[PDB]
Amino acid sequence: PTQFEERHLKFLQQLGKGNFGSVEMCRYDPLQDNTGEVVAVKKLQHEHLRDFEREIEILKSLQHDNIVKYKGVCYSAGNLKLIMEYLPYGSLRDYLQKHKERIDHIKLLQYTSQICKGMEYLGTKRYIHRDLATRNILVENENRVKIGDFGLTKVLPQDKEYYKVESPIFWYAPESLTESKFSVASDVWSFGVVLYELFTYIEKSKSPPAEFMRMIGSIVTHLIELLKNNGRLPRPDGCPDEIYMIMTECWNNNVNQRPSFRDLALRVDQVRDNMAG
Ligand SMILES: C[C@@H]1CCN(C(=O)N2CC[C@@H](S(=O)(=O)c3ccccc3)C2)C[C@@H]1N(C)c1ncnc2[nH]ccc12
Repeated sequence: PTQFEERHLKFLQQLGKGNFGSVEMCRYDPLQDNTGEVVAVKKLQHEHLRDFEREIEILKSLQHDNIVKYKGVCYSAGNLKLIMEYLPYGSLRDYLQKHKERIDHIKLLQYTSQICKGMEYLGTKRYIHRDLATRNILVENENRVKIGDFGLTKVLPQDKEYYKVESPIFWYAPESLTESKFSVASDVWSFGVVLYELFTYIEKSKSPPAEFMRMIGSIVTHLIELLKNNGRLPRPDGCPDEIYMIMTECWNNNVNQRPSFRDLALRVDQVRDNMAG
């Protein structure tokens, strides 16, 4: 299993930077002749470290067609780097925004289903993702996506069905906003927002922050109040009613009335099969 000399990990370009960390595109190049393979490298910037070492083990334990591949780690005596496969097509968020004129609903629902299957899988390990958004989805090719970040992922406790813990508040279930509770259910609410993002094709004027801030008129509080009076993101221009209905069932205030991911992949596969024509 793959073992990495820090010394031969050559920085090529910056892929994402945050509050406490970053993702780089590096080439691992032991033969020093630039024929090494390109990888993605996650590092911390300024217990985070405990959380980072859990993340590594989570990603490692995942092996799935729609989850980004763990490659190994890279350390200094005694500046931890998590190594993953590099997917050159980049995030679905940017890829959708780019090729909207070549990506019909059939494609949209393919990605949607591959996202559910990945999430279904996470659930089999009681993993809660916590950050479901097009931002964190990668495109392997035109017909395949992978969930590409597990920064916030948690393992549920063995006797419980929720984990209590800047947050992307416009993607969050209300119980996440008010009780900091995270669950399969809250992953489902967020999935609904992913479905919303996909069918707006990332039109900046139609993003969850823009529409929610519009409907609002502490931002967080305003959001809680809005969600509680059944305010919701509108149906995207051109969205079929069955896709919007899946969204509104994901955004049910009651955790227990939200659909399962196995059910979501199913309905979504049947709606995609009914458009094939
Ligand atoms: C879309 C991907 C997931 C998201 N990622 C990103 O920008 N983030 C993940 C971590 C955070 S962070 O590092 O900014 C951060 C760290 C700590 C606290 C807070 C923030 C942002 C970009 C990735 N990307 C473009 C890639 N492109 C090609 N192949 C890839 N393989 C693996 C990733 C990847």
